[PDB]
Amino acid sequence: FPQSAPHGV
Amino acid sequence: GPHSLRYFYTSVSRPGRGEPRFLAVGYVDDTQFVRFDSDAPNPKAEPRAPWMQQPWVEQEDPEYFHRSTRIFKGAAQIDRGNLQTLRGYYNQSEDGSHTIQRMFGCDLGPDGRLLRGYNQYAYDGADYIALNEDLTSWTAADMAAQITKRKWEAAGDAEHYRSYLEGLCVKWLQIYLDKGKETLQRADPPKAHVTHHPVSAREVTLRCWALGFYPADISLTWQRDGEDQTQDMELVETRPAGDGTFQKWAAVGVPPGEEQRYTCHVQHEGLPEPLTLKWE
Amino acid sequence: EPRTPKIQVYSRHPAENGKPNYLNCYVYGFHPPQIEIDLLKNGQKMKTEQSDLSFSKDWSFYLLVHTDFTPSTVDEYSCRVNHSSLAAPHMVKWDRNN
Repeated sequence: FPQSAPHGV
Repeated sequence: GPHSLRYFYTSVSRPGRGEPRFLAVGYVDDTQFVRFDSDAPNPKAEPRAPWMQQPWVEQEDPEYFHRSTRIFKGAAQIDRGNLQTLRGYYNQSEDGSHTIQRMFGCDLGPDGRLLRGYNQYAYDGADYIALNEDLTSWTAADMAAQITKRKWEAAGDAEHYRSYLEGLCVKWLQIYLDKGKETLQRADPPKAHVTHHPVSAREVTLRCWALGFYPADISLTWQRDGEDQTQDMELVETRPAGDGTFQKWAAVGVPPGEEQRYTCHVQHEGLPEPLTLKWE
Repeated sequence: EPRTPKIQVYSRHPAENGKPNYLNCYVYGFHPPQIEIDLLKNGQKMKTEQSDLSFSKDWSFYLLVHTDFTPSTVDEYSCRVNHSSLAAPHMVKWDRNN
């Protein structure tokens, strides 16, 4: 089950 | 034994050719189970193992794919921003293609608790930023990634990864290992044979084959009269058969007549005991 | 500084002239991810399937390219790979012993 970073680099 | 859940995010810019493309794949151990591609017409998370195509999925979460879809579209959007900002950090032209990769997931102990989390990034194939095993500080690889570290540390981003790992990550890995038991835990041994390939008067190649084994992990070695020849044997990388098993071989050139002095050794978690075998 | 792909061309099962099999071209350890991988019969492009792009601990990519085939004494099979790391396309002959 996946996850995306809260903020951009 | 020690299992892993890993997602692999790749985004690639294509100056002129249009918007960046984003690809994701999920693996449990050596077994792929999902994929995502921002270039597919109506792009969704897609099962890519049989045991992801089965009613248990609906039953545990009926929104499984819609949610995974949502998250991949997010990751895809964020990476389009990452590719712009990384150009800036590195003071790069708009002209060249660049690549952002992310690899993240968790390992489980035989305890079956979280052993270890990963969350790491590469830019153009080189180490950029990784979450440390404290799960609170980042290792920046260079002075661009240091900006990212200062930013992420100040905003406490690490915390949102922590709770995904301690919450969802372990949780779903156990679900997968349970429901995918016949594929993921049920470990096929290598079927091993030796083949004999003349080259000249001086050398016959003895090639030890290991076929149809899962997982990929294996040790394949020749010994002459109990003495390892690893420094003087040819050993290809483990390669997929295409059916979810792996292949490997190890070859040694021996004098003709000497064939019964060589024993091939095969060790794999799927063998009751290590295989030893010889020519014919 | 691109990384040069490694190439293995091999069948799913041991080759028997006449028996339908699966021809595989595994190409791994490359960067960047843009790559041309074809399977060739007598030097002509076959219809293939490609795995979903993935990568290893060291960030190098790997793909598997495969199709149905039937080995025969008359026919040559090869894998053609072109990548930014290569001066020009490399071809690797299918040998049943490989």
